[PDB]
Amino acid sequence: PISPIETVPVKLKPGMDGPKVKQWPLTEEKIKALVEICTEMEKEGKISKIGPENPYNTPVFAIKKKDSTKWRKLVDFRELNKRTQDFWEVQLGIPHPAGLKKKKSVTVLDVGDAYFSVPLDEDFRKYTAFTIPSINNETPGIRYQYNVLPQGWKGSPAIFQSSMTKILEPFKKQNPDIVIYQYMDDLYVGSDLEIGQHRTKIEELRQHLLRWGLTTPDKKHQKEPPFLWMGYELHPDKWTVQPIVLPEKDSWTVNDIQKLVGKLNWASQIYPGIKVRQLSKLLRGTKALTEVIPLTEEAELELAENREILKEPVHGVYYDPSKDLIAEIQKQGQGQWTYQIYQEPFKNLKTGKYARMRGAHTNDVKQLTEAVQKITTESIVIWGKTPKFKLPIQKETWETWWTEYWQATWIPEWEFVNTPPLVKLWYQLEKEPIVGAETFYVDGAANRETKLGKAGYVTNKGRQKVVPLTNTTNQKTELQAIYLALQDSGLEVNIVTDSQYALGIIQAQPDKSESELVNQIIEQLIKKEKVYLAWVPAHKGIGGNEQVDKLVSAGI
Amino acid sequence: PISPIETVPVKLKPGMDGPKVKQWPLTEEKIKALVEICTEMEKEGKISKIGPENPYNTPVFAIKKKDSTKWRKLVDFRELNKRTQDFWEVQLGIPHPAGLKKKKSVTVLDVGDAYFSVPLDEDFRKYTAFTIPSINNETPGIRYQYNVLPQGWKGSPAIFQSSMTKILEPFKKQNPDIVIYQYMDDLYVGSDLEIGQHRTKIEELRQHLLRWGLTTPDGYELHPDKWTVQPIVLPEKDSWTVNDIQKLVGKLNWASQIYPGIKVRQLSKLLRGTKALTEVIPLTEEAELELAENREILKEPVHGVYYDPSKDLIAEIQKQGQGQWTYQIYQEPFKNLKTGKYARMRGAHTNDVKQLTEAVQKITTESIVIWGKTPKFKLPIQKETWETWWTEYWQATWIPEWEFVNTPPLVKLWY
Repeated sequence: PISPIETVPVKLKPGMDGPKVKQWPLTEEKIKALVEICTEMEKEGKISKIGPENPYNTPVFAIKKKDSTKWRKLVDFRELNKRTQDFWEVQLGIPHPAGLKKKKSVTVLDVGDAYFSVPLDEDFRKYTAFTIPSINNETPGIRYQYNVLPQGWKGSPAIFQSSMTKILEPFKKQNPDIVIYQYMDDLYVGSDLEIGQHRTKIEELRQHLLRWGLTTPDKKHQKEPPFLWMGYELHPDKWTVQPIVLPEKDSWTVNDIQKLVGKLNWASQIYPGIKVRQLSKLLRGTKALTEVIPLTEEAELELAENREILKEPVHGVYYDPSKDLIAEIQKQGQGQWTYQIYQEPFKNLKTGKYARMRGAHTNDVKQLTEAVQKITTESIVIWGKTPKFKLPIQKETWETWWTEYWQATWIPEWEFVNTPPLVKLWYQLEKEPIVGAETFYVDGAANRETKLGKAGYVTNKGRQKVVPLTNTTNQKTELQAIYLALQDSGLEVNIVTDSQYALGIIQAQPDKSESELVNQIIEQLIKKEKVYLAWVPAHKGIGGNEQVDKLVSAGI
Repeated sequence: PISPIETVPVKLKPGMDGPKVKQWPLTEEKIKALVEICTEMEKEGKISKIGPENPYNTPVFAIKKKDSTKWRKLVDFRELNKRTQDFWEVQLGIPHPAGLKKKKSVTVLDVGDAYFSVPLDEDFRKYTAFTIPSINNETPGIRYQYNVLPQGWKGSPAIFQSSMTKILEPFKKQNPDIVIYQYMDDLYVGSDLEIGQHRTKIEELRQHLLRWGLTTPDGYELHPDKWTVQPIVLPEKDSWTVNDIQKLVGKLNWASQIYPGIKVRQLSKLLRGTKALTEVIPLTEEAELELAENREILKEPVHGVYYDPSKDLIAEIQKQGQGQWTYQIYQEPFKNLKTGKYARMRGAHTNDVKQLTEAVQKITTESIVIWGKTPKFKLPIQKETWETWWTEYWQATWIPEWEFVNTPPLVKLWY
């Protein structure tokens, strides 16, 4: 029932007042049920009837589909949640099972009517007020308010988690090696104790919880191996995610998109790449919970893809801190990386795939590094230690990359893993110019207003060339120009640009890029033998640069 | 311990709110440490546990001053600082002791423990809340908020100045040629003495503060007499290959932004044509005219450059080879206050983030010493890379502000 714990003091956002939202009439059979649900609720003190002086209000609704045979009352606190203070959601994310260690005896308790047992600041109560409409309209509105923590209210999770840690704190000190994990109404209890001596410790906890108003039902995962904890199944020696099933439907309401974003948010923690971006904006774009919203092509494509993601079955093994953590990385789809963190060979705790934008242009070893840096961090959150790394890049290749890259970089302890899709550097741009190699004094230009512009060289052999270009930028014609000097040239060449932009992109040894042209230049660069790119200031009387500009500039 | 004190009222700058910075994952060694440090810091009544109804947060991590010793808690108060009222006149310190840099020796002492005796405005306390993460998010973060002046804060030295000046008054009377400057949790002590007969006067201060109540840890040495500038230097292969003269007119065209007393003319003329880079062109005595002129003006202090207490100091670092880094401190672009070349990296220290992190620390002690302000850094690293490692090599009690960048050919223009 209502715990007798000290309530947490909640303030409204400064300046804002409480919600004063209108209750729209439902059906006389929904209403009767909302009155019925509300009497049972007041019978326990979860809510309390109010009078004509309270000025706030929150929309009441009744959802259709029964869950565990339950037809209930759904309140729309969307407005109170805009007005309630910010809370500080504590953790770095949700726990991950690969972080767990094998604990002889395990029990997973569920806190029945969790939110509704913890009480609410007497002062915040006036704000959670609502009203069950009247059937016979000659009868006014049946106004209530909460005393206990409401379901979709902003603070409830934050606070129940606060109330729970304090109710569990005394119990965790007396029994220090028994790990109690708490997240939502899923209480996980485990130890290296024997079943009888163990179940005593539990009864003691379920008893303790009882002294504090917390009901822990008979639906306790009595040590029967497949434990369902947080949408994962904890097998005696391995775990597996429970399948995340999304709603397939054509008629979506503000509420069902709302529920979904929530589920998607839940799932994004267990599976990566789960975007909520497009479905979310649909909630921004419409009010009333019952009204229907049509997915945009983007939202429906997002569902298709998230749903595609949630198709891959995830699994693994538990942690044994007495052993190292090894992490292995492989290259895949031109910027698709897969990794496995294991301890015993072939025995994976976690497995995942990294793939991220390393710029507009991108280099390969540069992506490897981004991969190592994201696994390190993920290992620290889950296990508190960095893994020893297993990487598909020769020792000396990395050397040559950090020796020549102008930015600082670092990859912690690793071993070379001789395996296909070896990450390497396709081309080494020369340091000093090559003797005798044709020298192309390159240049390009274009008009902001016409988009038309010229591009081309003038070599030391008198050769010249200027191509006319349409739909370009004063900056793309400078790369196009370096393209020409590479196409129309020997395996060895010595380009000269006045472009600071082109110099940076080409100097960083890109392996891929988003600028088709830039890709065209990478392919050329690899096919060559001795490239030497050099820079020189523009709009000046340098070398050929002085004469290539005139061909390329507009009114001289 | 805390003295019966009425608290100095402190408020956030107008308009701004308290910090809601997130906590970055910490290793198991650092968590175990911060949990210890705070259970005791709590028994001592210095920090108190808080609920989720305090929205604020600042990052906590742990460092280790030097080798093999005690973990020190370091709270990243950079954000709270930006949001705290810049105090009346009782500054963090006093009008900058211009003589601190001219000392043969400077020892840095952590006075941070002094702050734990003065209580902090009950209203402001909410804004100093921090959270200790838990491995695998098992234990929903341990949250605490300070009840006394926090060590990272900018307000502590501002509040605790009357005190510090009172504690130091005797020592400054006794030793009046021994310059002392306090930057936040550190006391920069400088004297023109012999290091061994310097390391005594320091311990007298160690023991004196100890008597007056300040438990300083049982000293970092700096000798700001040996500080030098790294100038812009021209090459040996002057006027040889065409390419060489292009690298030259490249470098000399940029400097004009700094000292416009340079000229390009007698070099670009040599550059006229569409010649091969590999060609050893003629070192004409008209060019040689430009060049020695050029060499000269580089070996010269810039004009218009003077420190202005009102603008931020900005530092730019460049990666330059085998454990070589160069840097620049300025306030208004091209008007450099200092330029130098940190270089002390090889083998065991041949880790780039370790190197960058120790350069960032020297450039920062040198600015505190020299100008009494920390610079805003433009770091030659990718956000994510620096962020997964800086706390493994940080040993300073302050953390400067930083921005991330991409170096073009400035590298070739500073070495």
